[PDB]
Amino acid sequence: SKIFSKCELARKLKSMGMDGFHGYSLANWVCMAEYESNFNTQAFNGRNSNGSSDYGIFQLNSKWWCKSNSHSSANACNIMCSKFLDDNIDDDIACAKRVVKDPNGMSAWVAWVKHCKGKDLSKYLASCNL
Ligand SMILES: [Ca+2]
Repeated sequence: SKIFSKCELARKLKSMGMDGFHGYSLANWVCMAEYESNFNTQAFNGRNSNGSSDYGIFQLNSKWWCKSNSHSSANACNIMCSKFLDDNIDDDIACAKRVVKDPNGMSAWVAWVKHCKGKDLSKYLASCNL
């Protein structure tokens, strides 16, 4: 039952070199996690806009990013989706890095687009000790 708090997730992704990863700040990555999953490592959504399922803290779809069975999968991260439901987000970060490499950047995550892209996040982590 791993559920993160903003500042905890931040210190975490800040130690995985995410701050500025692909030109994206640390606040953006977190902001993304807050609205995609509410910082829940076990968050699940089985009726995505597509039709598959979104897994974990970053809600990685199973049609493009991880492998399952319900349907085929490019499984571009070469890892089973269930891994994204366990409490060590070490392997979810590695796959979220692959995602931002695609043409649409962090817009791959609709929630980040809805409540993060157009917002002023200069103080989003101000209360955090990093
Ligand atoms: Ca994991």
